Amino acid sequence: PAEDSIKVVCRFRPLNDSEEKAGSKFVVKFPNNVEENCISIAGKVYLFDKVFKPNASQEKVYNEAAKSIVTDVLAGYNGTIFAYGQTSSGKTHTMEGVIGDSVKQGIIPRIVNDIFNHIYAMEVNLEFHIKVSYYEIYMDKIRDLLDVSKVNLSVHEDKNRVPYVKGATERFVSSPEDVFEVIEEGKSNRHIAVTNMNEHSSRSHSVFLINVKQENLENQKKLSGKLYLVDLAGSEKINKSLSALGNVISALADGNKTHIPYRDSKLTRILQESLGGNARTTIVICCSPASFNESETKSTLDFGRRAKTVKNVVCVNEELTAEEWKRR
Amino acid sequence: PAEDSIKVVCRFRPLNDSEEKAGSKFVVKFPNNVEENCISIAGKVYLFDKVFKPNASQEKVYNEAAKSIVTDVLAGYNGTIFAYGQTSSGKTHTMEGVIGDSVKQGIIPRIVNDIFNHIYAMEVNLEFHIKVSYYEIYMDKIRDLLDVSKVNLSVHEDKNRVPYVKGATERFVSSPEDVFEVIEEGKSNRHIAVTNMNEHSSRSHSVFLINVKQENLENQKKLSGKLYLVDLAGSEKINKSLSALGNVISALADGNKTHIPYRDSKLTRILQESLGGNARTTIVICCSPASFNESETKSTLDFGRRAKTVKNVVCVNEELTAEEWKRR
Amino acid sequence: PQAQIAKPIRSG
Ligand SMILES: Nc1ncnc2c1ncn2[C@@H]1O[C@H](COP(=O)(O)OP(=O)(O)O)[C@@H](O)[C@H]1O
Ligand SMILES: Nc1ncnc2c1ncn2[C@@H]1O[C@H](COP(=O)(O)OP(=O)(O)O)[C@@H](O)[C@H]1O
Ligand SMILES: [Mg+2]
Ligand SMILES: [Mg+2]
Repeated sequence: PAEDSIKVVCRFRPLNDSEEKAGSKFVVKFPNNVEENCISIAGKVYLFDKVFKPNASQEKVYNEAAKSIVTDVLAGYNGTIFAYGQTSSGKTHTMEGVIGDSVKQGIIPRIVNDIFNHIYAMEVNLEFHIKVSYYEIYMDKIRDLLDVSKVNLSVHEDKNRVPYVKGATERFVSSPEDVFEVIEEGKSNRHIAVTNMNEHSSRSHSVFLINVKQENLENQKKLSGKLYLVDLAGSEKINKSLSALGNVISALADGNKTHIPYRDSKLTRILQESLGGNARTTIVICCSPASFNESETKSTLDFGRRAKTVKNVVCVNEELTAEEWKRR
Repeated sequence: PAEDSIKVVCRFRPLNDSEEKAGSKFVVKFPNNVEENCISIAGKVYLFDKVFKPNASQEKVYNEAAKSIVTDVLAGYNGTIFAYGQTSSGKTHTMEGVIGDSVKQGIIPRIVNDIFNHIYAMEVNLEFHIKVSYYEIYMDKIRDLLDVSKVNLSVHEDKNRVPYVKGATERFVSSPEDVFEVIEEGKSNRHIAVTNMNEHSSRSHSVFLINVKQENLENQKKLSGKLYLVDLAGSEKINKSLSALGNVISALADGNKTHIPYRDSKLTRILQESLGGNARTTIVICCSPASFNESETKSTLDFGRRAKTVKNVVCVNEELTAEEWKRR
Repeated sequence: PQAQIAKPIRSG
């Protein structure tokens, strides 16, 4: 009813030059006539909410993995998309892609443009308040990417109740241009004290948060929805927060333990609602098709298959003004 | 207590070339040792909240007529300043001056810069929502200066209750630069269908509205204050809305009539709160010192002397969230 | 009738 499976979508990228050079074969198949929902490796078939082949465009991935999320956030649901997989499998290409390229822009910039296109096309007399945060998690410590003096931030939980990173910048935005400025500022700050971004980004989690509140000016109905967009550290062997993420999924998936270890990492505390709580969650598992990476691919697929059995329980986040509470 | 006299401040400009050319004398005196609060003409002394001589700078006028208003609006009071006087007496120079000139910028741009300087210097964890409207009233009809298709707008009164111009643009601003862009857009639109601005601006009322809401993030206290900044049509003989403005002041000043004719014009309906209601109001009466204009100067002074006896009753405009109403 | 985006500004 309000009961919502975590969606899991699987994306294979093309075999690349280091793979071919090392003599890798393409070891994965895609059964046809089954809605593009299947992938087979070494004889074993997995079923996901969507499987994307190496040729799938960014627009196709967006239209299937992500689009519904902007419509949901604009209706007052929390939304979360994260990308998971071994380093070099395609997580950043999926989550960010090449910003500003019409073909190769990833999920985040498309989501940003779509939020504002939808708002501009609404007739209803609505007022939107949008703010974004952008931070990194590395070795279980949080660095604010929009304010270099805010390092080692803490995770807290608010009134009613819901976690938050206390002290994290919250930047108001009112056009897609304002958002992309914020993203550029974040990316640039991420380079402070980092000698090799390729290696450092492969070992830390990049968290982009869009908080969208709305007030309906005709009936005073207030709705809010948080959109978490996360590019995770590589899943290869085994980042301590990723162990925690797997233990969380494993516990919710077994469903037979009183204690879900959300507190085992700041990442899983921040994603607590996304993992078995009040958000519509999509995980993009990213995979190489190369024989060389087959065992890592199989762990990725097995992670996604377990997550796909977790159930979230979601509702519209409605707040009441006075008139409801007033009249009582 | 909450009982607040309409402040009246009187500003004389220098004798100008057309005045000297026509053989005007300087016919006004300023008694010293009485706090600069007096002006005498033909033997008759008037007392105001401040009198400014022809040499008074824009900064001096602002520091006395206006500054307190930004502090008030930021504390949740409504604030209104209007300029009144015969064409060529100094109303536009007072209200707007030369925008961008550090010496000659008038009350509006100083108010704009000050609002944002105060916000930036607050420590309290506060969130401000600021929107501006800019419209003209000509022959008792309202034209929106920020949206050329919105002509002939109506005056309505809201829930709790308070008038408003229905349909008037409301532009969100979040820096002084955004405000001055809006002002430039307004000024430029005002020229549509006007063949001579000097004559047309002398016969219409220019209304600049800054609406400032704030939410205190620690205690959920919500405050709001409207700032009306109005440059009126010339007071010479006798714009129908100015007759209405005088009849309103005359009625509140006599205090002995059940019916204050606020509805006699859209101007006095919009200013209803400013005239005997819930706002801190300052009127700048602007006057020429020239013998040639003496009879018009005396009407202006007599208007200001009557307005200065009107009492406003003001309070902080506090709104309650849920927690107050919730718990009951 | 149009959807508007607010432009709040902080202190703290
Ligand atoms: N579907 C794809 N099509 C083409 N190139 C891709 C695809 N996915 C990833 N790439 C490229 O492969 C390399 C590794 O991808 P990246 O997204 O950086 O991996 P990760 O972020 O998971 O380490 C990057 O150069 C990226 O451009
Ligand atoms: N205090 C002053 N000092 C110098 N010049 C002034 C002063 N007040 C008005 N002026 C000038 O006198 C002229 C008429 O003033 P303006 O403000 O346009 O009059 P109004 O708007 O009342 O018709 C304008 O050129 C203005 O620059
Ligand atoms: Mg990456
Ligand atoms: Mg003028």
